[PDB]
Amino acid sequence: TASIAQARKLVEQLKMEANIDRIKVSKAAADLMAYCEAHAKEDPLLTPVPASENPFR
Amino acid sequence: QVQLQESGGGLVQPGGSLRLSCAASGFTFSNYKMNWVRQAPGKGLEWVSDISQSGASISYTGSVKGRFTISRDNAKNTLYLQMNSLKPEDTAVYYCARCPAPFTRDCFDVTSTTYAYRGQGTQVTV
Amino acid sequence: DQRNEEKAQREANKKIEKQLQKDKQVYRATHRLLLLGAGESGKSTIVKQMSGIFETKFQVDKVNFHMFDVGAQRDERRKWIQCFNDVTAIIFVVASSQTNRLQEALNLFKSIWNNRWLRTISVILFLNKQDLLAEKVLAKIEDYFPEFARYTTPEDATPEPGEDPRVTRAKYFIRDEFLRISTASGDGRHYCYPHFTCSVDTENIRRVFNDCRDIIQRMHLRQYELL
Amino acid sequence: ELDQLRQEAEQLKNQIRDARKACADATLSQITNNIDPVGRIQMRTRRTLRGHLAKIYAMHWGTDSRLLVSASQDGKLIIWDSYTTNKVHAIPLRSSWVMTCAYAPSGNYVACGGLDNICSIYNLKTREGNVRVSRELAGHTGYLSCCRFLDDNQIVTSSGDTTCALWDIETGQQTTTFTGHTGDVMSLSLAPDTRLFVSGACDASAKLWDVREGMCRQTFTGHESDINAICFFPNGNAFATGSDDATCRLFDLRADQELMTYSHDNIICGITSVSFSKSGRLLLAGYDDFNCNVWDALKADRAGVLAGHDNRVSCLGVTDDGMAVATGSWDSFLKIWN
Amino acid sequence: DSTACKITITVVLAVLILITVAGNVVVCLAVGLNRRLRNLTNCFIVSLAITDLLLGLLVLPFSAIYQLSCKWSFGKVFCNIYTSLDVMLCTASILNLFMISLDRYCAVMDPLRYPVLVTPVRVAISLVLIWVISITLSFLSIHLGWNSRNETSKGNHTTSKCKVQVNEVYGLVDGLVTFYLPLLIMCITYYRIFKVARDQAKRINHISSWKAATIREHKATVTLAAVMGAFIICWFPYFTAFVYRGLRGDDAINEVLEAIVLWLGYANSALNPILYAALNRDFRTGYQQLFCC
Ligand SMILES: CC(C)CCC[C@@H](C)[C@H]1CC[C@H]2[C@@H]3CC=C4C[C@@H](O)CC[C@]4(C)[C@H]3CC[C@]12C
Ligand SMILES: Cc1nc(N)sc1CCN
Repeated sequence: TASIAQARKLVEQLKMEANIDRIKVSKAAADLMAYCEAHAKEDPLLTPVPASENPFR
Repeated sequence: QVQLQESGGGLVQPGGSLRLSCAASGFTFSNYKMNWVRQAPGKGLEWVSDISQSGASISYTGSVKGRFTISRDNAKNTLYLQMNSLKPEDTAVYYCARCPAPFTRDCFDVTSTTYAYRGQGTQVTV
Repeated sequence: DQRNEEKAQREANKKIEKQLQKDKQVYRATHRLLLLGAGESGKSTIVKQMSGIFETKFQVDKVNFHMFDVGAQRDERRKWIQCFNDVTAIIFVVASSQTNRLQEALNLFKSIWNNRWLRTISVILFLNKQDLLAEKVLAKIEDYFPEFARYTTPEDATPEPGEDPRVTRAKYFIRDEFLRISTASGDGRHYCYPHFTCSVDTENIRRVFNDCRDIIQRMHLRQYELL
Repeated sequence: ELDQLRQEAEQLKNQIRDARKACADATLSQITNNIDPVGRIQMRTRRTLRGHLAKIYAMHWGTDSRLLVSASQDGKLIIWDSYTTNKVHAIPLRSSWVMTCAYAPSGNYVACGGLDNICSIYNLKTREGNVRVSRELAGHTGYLSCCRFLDDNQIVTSSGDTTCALWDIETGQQTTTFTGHTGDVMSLSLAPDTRLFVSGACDASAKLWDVREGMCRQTFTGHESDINAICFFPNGNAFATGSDDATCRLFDLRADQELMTYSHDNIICGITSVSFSKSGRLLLAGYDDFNCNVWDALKADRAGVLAGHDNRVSCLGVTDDGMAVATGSWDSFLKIWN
Repeated sequence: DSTACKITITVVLAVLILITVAGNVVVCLAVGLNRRLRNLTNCFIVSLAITDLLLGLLVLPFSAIYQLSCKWSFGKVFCNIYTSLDVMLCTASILNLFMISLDRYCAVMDPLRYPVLVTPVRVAISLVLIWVISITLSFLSIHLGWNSRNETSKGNHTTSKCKVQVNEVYGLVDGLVTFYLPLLIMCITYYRIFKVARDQAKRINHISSWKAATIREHKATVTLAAVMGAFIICWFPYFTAFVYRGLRGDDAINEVLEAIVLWLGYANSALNPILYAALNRDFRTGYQQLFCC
């Protein structure tokens, strides 16, 4: 009855995961885009850094 | 999500035919080499046959050669197995399995105990 | 004051480089071998005559060999085995003695042969427990390999003077079934070195030594366009 | 009872799929149509680090953005000072089959492991200058995979036995076991708040785990084959995962859905490593074609390519300050790109 | 037709010089651009390319002009330097070929010891010995008058002739040390390598039964012949004439033969970039990467 024992945990996991307060994907996309735009100036790999500030010049 | 579903089976007579079907969902079908693998009650899993990506290379086991026919339809997204001239030793649970890597010729973990890229199988009792 | 930190860092780097040079020579002086097969095959008997992973070290004519026996690893070996793309050879032990174990061994060999990260390594193939196949055939191949019904012993076979032909043709049928996979690909980058052996023997080390010699010699001859 | 449980599981899966469909009002590719592209991104190899004799399997940056630890199949860890290219430490290992390595956030300890199913923790702050094993963790039944320090006293490991573990380094005991994967667990990623982590497996799936409770909080799917690499978006609200499908996927934790797919018609090889830039706008992915492509997270367009390794690119890493990207390969060299 | 002959010979000499320089520069570029080739195994090939390159730049451009002009207008103090550079570079090239042959012998005969036998320090020692011998023969002997025949030589009226002087001892010692004994050793070495290669080819072709022979022995013999035929055809007649005239005297050899043998010796520097680098599949991979880059 091992498959029954494992299915008894699978059903419980699926029931637990069903109860998630999911949000709309547009809101998450807007949040990620807002984060990316806010910190864009702080990314040396997106905004090149002059040699006088680049330690790997 | 990768999910395979088998169809066919039931109680059959020795010397008859049976068509097993395998339907795929969640991936591109025409990129993976496909397998049919049986498991007898009281024994472990054993590999029966395979068909390649484009359907050119078809290989069998010697105990099933000349009595089984494995085919695939990439347009209709399905895998067929024709079982004519059966034997009473062929009562087993049949699985349609997918090799894990696309665009390759090697398949490692098809005939294993805990593999997640195949369906639940179907009972064929002679 | 940073000049002293730079000098100390340079000194530490120099010490590390000296130790690394010694380790590089030691590493380049050693040949690593992978041992596959941990089922009905008498792998442990071969190991005895020669924890995730076990290591065995031996020396033949002052040449150091380092053989790695797979320990507590699951049946899924697709990701694990990629760790062994730099060994000089893979030692594959198949018992020639209830499922179709020989077909499973052939499928595993075919998988290893055609893997992207393994299709440059030669395979030393040991066909073990020849005496159990000898006993069985003299008192089941045709029920798993029907083509064996039409197999005949070849012209370059070298059977023992006391060997029943019914054992010779079966052993050479199995060997040819492995060679039928080994010969279909590789473009000369790798070759199979089949051997027949009993569970207990003393020539296994010498045979592995000679197979490594042939593998490296063939690699060098390929490099110079002499082969 | 098995048939009833199977039917209940199918009903729950259908309910979850419907709940996920309910939130699919728009795509990221539609929202980001009004966002300017990053343009052409170019990088140059700034440093090349040599000294390993075999494949480099793992690499991890320090928290000071100057030290690196790398592990090779010679049986050695090397701790480098990236600003000078000098080696700071060389640690011989008990076994040469090392698949992972980790640098403590405090800089005091280094962890490693692999095919011996044992995670070894070395103390770098040694009074004698001799680096010694401070502990060995030996509770797994399969080859050890990515391991990450939670602090000086806790480490999270994953292995081929399908489980993950939270270990207390002080006693050498497992304090939590995370089960629920069916295949080998390939990579871990810790949240920036170190309260959650995400684990990808050879089930073509990933799980968001709660460190303190030991429960699986979320299951994400959508890949066709094994997941080889996973990382967190800088703010902790998303994952990026790579698989053997030659595709990468960005997932959102709150919507419980796949958010974006990064793929190309001419890429049919698998992905070995994934990382994000400091701002999260650039996604870097190493491929088996011996090359690493840079992607635009928001617009899913290829931005730049890092070329130079002559063998499979095993590891990729970005500094906490975001100044440089380090890449490792099977050719025994590390490269530090601008 | 003397002017047509002059123009054609000028073109031929320029083509030979260009081929030598281009080939050796290509080899050096292949090694420099793809650091995957930087190996102990490839150091002798790199050294051979550089030596030949120097011949393209330092010696051949003057040999061609002296043969065309028929007069050494450069001077006497330069004439001693030009003769020395030629001897040094030719000896270095020949001994580099000898060491490549020995390295391949070590690689093939005992593949399980090769990583130990050819440790880098021994390669450095071998190269230093090669250059010591070359410098001893080319500069020490020339400036000390060791190759001069006697004090009875009056010489030419002016400096117009600039040809290496050969005493009886120099011809027998230069021939044996630099060409003939290395030639014998190389012939024995490559004969043994040929035997091993053909045995391996026979085994590989015989193990296959239902599959047609995947390896051609004739092609292997052809590769070895191209490797040796080039060496012997290029260098044997020049040293034969050199040794003959050392004993009998310079008045015995004709000038056309003296020119033909000299340029046959020089031409070997235009084949080394092909025989050793173009036939090594690692360098063919490098020569796909080079254009790919
Ligand atoms: C690969 C080898 C064959 C290339 C070298 C070609 C050789 C044979 C060429 C290169 C320079 C040539 C010499 C150039 C100068 C002259 C002077 C002329 O009055 C007689 C022929 C002679 C002596 C030429 C014979 C052929 C020659 C020696
Ligand atoms: C006279 C002599 N002896 C050598 N070993 S080289 C050389 C000159 C070759 N043109």
